Amino acid sequence: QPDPKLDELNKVSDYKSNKGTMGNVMNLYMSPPVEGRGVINSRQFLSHDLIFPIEYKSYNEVKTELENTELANNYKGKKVDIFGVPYFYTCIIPKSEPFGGCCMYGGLTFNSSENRDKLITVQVTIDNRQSLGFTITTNKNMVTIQELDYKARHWLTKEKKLYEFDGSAFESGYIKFTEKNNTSFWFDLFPKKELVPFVPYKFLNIYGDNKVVDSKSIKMEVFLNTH
Repeated sequence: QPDPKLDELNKVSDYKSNKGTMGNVMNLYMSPPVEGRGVINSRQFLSHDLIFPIEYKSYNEVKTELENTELANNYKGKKVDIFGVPYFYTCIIPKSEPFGGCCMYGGLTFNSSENRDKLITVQVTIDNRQSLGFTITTNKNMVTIQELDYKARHWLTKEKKLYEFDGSAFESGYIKFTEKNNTSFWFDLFPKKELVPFVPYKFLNIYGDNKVVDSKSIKMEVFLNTH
């Protein structure tokens, strides 16, 4: 909050104009997410990040960065589950011994006795005229905003061309979350025109706060504007 005005949202046309490739963002939301159940961090690089012995594609470790040290300590040494959007460009993970790797922001929740999936109906509104909707699922009662956001954008990218290689079927837009206590916040769905080359730690850092909500009550709304 408060809801943004058309003028303050990042523009798709402006990214291409600056020689930016929307495909970099498309790849983040179309590629599989890091997913793990019941794991404990093996070590740390910085005091506000945690390295996990979790496998992702050809990687055997994953480093997730948290907004600050206090947030990190809350999960450190504890058995947790992981769900996040990974990146490799600019990802630096020093070996435990004495380089390249897989990185991400937040995405942590505490591991418990797995138990019925929850379905969430994501509300989509285009140019305040057309209404659409789809559903996403998670087994977690307490789920990160990141898990929900990825699943939402993944569907919109695959089904509605939210992100294309050189643009979008839209010009601007944002996703809004509203919790049970009526509090809300949003995310601009597109990259700042200044982000060229695409630097993942300046786009995905919105997940560093590792915000966690109740999947059974959370509300999700997407607003998109055509050209």
